[PDB]
Amino acid sequence: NTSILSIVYKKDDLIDLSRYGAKINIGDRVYYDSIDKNQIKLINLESSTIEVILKNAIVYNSMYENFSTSFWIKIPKYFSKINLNNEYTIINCIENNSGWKVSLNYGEIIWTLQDNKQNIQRVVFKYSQMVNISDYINRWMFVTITNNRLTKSKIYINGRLIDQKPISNLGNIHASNKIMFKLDGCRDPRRYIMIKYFNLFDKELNEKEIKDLYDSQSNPGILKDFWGNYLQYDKPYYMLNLFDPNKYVDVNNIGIRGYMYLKGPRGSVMTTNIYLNSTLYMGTKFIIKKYASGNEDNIVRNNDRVYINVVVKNKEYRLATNASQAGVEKILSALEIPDVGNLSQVVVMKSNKCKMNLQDNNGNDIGFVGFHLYDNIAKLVASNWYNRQRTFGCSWEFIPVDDGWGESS
Ligand SMILES: CC(=O)N[C@H]1[C@H](O[C@@H]2[C@H](O)[C@@H](O)[C@H](O[C@H]3[C@H](O)[C@@H](O)[C@H](O)O[C@@H]3CO)O[C@@H]2CO)O[C@H](CO)[C@H](O)[C@@H]1O[C@@H]1O[C@H](CO)[C@H](O)[C@H](O[C@]2(C(=O)O)C[C@H](O)[C@@H](NC(C)=O)[C@H]([C@H](O)[C@H](O)CO)O2)[C@H]1O
Repeated sequence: NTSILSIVYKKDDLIDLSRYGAKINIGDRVYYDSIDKNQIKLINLESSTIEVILKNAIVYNSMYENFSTSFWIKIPKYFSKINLNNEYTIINCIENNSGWKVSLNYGEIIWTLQDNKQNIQRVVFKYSQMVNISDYINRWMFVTITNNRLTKSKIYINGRLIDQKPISNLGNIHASNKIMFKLDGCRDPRRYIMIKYFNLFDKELNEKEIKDLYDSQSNPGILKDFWGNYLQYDKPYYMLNLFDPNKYVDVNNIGIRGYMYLKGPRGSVMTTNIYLNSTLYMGTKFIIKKYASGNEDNIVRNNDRVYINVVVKNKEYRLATNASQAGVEKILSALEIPDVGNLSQVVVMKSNKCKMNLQDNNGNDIGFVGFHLYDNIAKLVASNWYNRQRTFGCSWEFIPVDDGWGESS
């Protein structure tokens, strides 16, 4: 552990777990998420600040010493022309025109190094808002920036190297003893970010260190929604099939003689010059219902035994099948909840992206929920074929409505 700053939530506050015990000053307008307290929200106000004061012994002052930062960030969709050409600082460690900072702009994360003769290098991660389905817009990203003073500054996103710039021509970098987390210079009063697990390291992290940090901070026994938030019970979700992302779930008819299937194409949402995406708030909603989960919270965990409700014309039905139908593929139906009887409905949730393993009432696997083409109709099925087998039809995302995406529901 070469971490010299590691910030985490404790008791309505933030603490440094490092042996260097940074002082952390939090403003009056900083917010912790209700479900995951480590998710910090900063808004576009002067009091929405976190100031981290490093011990003098670890302040960065060197031409030669290698160093890295890591953090998680969730950046809501840019929906206004005032967001074009508005670079704003979010993480400042600049003192007397030397140091480092993280800034944002439309579709960008920017790393800046500035030496004590005001030579700069910027490394920029650009993501497009003109894409069908974005890996990045309003989705948690794991950011890692590494700096080797002889070679390159590198940006990783979700543990993968995205780009790099040579930095060997920079001289002495003397950063601040203060790290200010604050939206600085943002003209849009509605901009916010969410951030967690800010770390500093006194080396250039290697690819394995970065992959292990990614995995270790990911809460791997908790299932995630599309946005990367914790998956929850009693929260309506629009479904995305990762094999066929340009389709959405629909119900042909309710009852044991009906079926669910993937219908295409998705519509689009756009604002000229700002974004052009596939519509996410489409199709049959799924609601994850408590079965074997405990009373302690609404978080869906790996191996939780659940029921799945499906919403059809503002009424809830139960996802179920008759496992005794001929063939490995068990066509799924939307049943009246009272009328399920002895039909298979228990689902084991698995966290890989989200999988749903349908069970019979004896505790035996019926198989992962996916789809099967019956001529041109992609019917939802449970099939032990999936279980026996990178991207299959049994891989799903759950998309709840979110403030940061802004499409009409
Ligand atoms: C290709 C296929 O049909 N796979 C079936 C599998 O079929 C067996 C053989 O492999 C077939 O070649 C053979 O076809 C016969 C026809 O039935 C007959 O009418 C024709 O005239 O002659 C052929 C005889 O050679 O049939 C045999 C057995 O009958 O059988 C298994 C179960 O044993 C599955 O049904 C399998 O289809 C797969 O089913 C799963 C769910 O169980 C799933 O739907 C798979 O579909 C995806 C996926 O969800 O991951 C999604 C895509 O639709 C699919 N691509 C296609 C079909 O274009 C992909 C890929 O197939 C690949 O698996 C991953 O990319 O998978 C589905 O393939």
